[PDB]
Amino acid sequence: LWIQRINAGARLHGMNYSTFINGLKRANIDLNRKVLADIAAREPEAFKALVDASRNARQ
Amino acid sequence: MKIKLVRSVIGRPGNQVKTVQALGLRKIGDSREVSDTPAVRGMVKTVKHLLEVQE
Amino acid sequence: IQTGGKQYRVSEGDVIRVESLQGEAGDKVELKALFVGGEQTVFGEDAGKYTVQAEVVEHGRGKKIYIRKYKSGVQYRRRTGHRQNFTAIKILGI
Amino acid sequence: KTYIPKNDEQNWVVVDASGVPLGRLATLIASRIRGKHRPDFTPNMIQGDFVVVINAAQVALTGKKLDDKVYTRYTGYQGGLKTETAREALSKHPERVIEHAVFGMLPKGRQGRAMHTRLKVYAGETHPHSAQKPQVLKTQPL
RNA sequence: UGUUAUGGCGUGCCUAUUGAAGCAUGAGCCGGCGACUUAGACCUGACGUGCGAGCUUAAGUUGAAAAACGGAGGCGGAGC
RNA sequence: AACCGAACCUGGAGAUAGCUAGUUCUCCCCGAAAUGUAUUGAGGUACAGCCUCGGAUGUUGACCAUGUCCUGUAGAGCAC
RNA sequence: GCGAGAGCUAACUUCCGUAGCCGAGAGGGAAACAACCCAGACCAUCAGCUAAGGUCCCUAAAUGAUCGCUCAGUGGUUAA
RNA sequence: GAGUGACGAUGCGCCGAAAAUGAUCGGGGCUCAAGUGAUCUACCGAAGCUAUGGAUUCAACUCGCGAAGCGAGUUGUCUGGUAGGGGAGCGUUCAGUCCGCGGAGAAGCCAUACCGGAAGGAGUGGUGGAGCCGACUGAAGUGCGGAUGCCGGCAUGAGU
RNA sequence: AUCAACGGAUAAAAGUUACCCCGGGGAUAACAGGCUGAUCUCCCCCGAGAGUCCAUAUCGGCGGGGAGGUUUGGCACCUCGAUGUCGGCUCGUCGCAUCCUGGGGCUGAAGAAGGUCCCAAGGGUUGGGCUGUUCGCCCAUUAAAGCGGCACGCGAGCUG
Ligand SMILES: [Mg+2]
Ligand SMILES: [Mg+2]
Ligand SMILES: [Mg+2]
Ligand SMILES: [Mg+2]
Ligand SMILES: [Mg+2]
Ligand SMILES: [Mg+2]
Ligand SMILES: [Mg+2]
Repeated sequence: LWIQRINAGARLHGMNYSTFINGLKRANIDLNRKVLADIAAREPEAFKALVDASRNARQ
Repeated sequence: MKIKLVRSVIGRPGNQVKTVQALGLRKIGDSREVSDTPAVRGMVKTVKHLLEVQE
Repeated sequence: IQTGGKQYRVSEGDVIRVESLQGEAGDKVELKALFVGGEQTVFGEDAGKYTVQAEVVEHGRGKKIYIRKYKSGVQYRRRTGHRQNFTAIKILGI
Repeated sequence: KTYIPKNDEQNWVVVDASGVPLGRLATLIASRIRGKHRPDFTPNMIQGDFVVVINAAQVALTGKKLDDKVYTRYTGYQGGLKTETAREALSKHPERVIEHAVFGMLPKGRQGRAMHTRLKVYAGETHPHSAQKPQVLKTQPL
């Protein structure tokens, strides 16, 4: 259910689960994993920050 | 020599399960530092495919 | 979470895994992995710059569940009890 | 602990079938109908958008329209009650060609069946504005 | 706590079998009834106690709101 | 005397039943066998093999290496 | 599966040898599916990594990236 | 006025290709690859490995106690399971002993969200209307879903 | 001591049951299904030769490759606490490897009559004599008097 809500938001900012989680892995600093879906669901502004951070650590 | 059990003993011949026991490995993931002697090197060659061998 | 939380919370009394530090006070500090306590959207290690303080409230046992196991025509039936040990912590933190 | 439900939001969407290969258009519709970006994101209930389809008649099909693509409706007790149309032969009811690709990619339960009620197909262009008195945000495929 | 809607998952039980949701057996349901026991101075082993290079008594006699007596005999003690 | 290749009733009698069925509270530890020889034996049974519990011994067991002996298969060959 | 006999180099056939699993093995995969692939479940969690398998939609996760091939729906029934 | 032809090799495809209820690769659908050879990361994915808590088995290392032996106590380790073997216990009746309870309400019945690792065991209320828990030890006609099981009551077929 | 049934039951021993009985077995046969496909049915490759001449209009030696699952079997998997079994009748429906009609190509097709192959399952496919017959032979017709599946379709539908 959580994975589903994740690439639902990741795609909203032109990403996806496979890709978004890889960036958050590459930015080691991010170890969120659990409750990364609450951020995606309740706080869009805050979720963007994570999408932006993932995009960087990847490219 | 750094050894780690990456594959299960289930479905593998008796001797290969007996070797993995001699190497001191009980679970997948079990890693251990190993001796560089013909007998200890031989055991590791005998279950080569079930193990991730470093150097 | 997986023991030892994180995140911007508004000072709530949440229940987690056992903490050893008996009775009230005890006091616990948590690393923090993301926050919005001041609109600042900071995450990972840069969040480690911050640390949340929480006070131990109550030590407890969870609701009684029953471990029921069954395999057909092999006469196998198993009934055993279970209660999960916990710690309630009041968040205060920076 | 995970996030709960809000429903007082029914989003209408307009999708154009022109030149789009059936299956590929179908995927998009079937996904917006169930929940892609998903409002509350929960599967327990129907969160998807309403999908209006235009130019159903102009949908694209690869190697076989007249060949192989065969609808196979097999009627009441089979006293040879085995009826079958070709895809070119759906110059009769083109609004069904989209429908059967979309329902085909949807869950088959009680809720699933209640989902086709959100798919409104029309064979024309500027005229299908029938079920278009509410909002009608246009979404292109890819 | 009771109930409900939708979603996921999900092949009664027993028996018998290499193999049971099986279209193999049994059973309408509930209540009650219903299947490893007892005997023997029998053999052999575990555990426990009492005495210990020794250990016991049987029938019986006498007492009995109760146990004492009774060494006939039995076993260890040497084997081939 | 409403079922006669030997009537009915009561007894021997709880006949026998290598066969079918059934075999009831709980949790914890270990954990098989469908093989070998024999059997008026072949869906039965004896001994072994394999399980478990107590004891004695307590590294003899296991795998892998080195050394050493043994073998006529795969291949191959046409000397029999 | 491998090595053979019987058989028609049939059988979800039979009979030996050998390794594994099922038997007595839940969990993922193979649509479903004892056996095949992965893997051996002490209990709890609304944490994380992987295996075999997977990543259009039903259905978790790339409608990935590069160079190619095949236009038969071959892929999604075998031969001379 | 420009290349043209014959053997062969090998990749993918074509024909050869007819079966009985309705068809399909699981489906939708796919070549505007979602087919297929080679390569490369990334993610999903189990009761496998990991995190956190907790219980058990055995073992060694501490200490209680006149001694084994058994408690607790860490650390390591173990815990799929049919026949079967071994261990620890729950429950019922009867008995002996102790402690009690009861017409200001016994047993039994009924309801219940409490407790214990299980068998199980309490609290409260309701009903009942005279007997009875708890503990230690002893003894058994001692635990049922099955046996076309036995006895009894009541259902279905059916307002047929 | 041919105790030779050779680990040898008594010193001492044959049959029959459709008059049969009990305990069992789907551990095991008959029916049917299933797997297989030798046999069976059909189709295809090659081309000796038959065809005045010309292998292929028709026919196809020796040989070869498949398909089907309607035969006889093989095997023994669910069913022996029961899956009624041939033929008739009744009622149907399905496959096509088409008996008639419909469309075609080749013909050793002048025409009329045909032979053979391709496409084609919409409808149609007669009444009697003999036999329990399925079949088959016969009478008399016909556009034709197809072949096979459905537990050798159908007995809680009938016959027997
Ligand atoms: Mg039976
Ligand atoms: Mg009797
Ligand atoms: Mg061949
Ligand atoms: Mg009963
Ligand atoms: Mg048969
Ligand atoms: Mg018969
Ligand atoms: Mg019938």
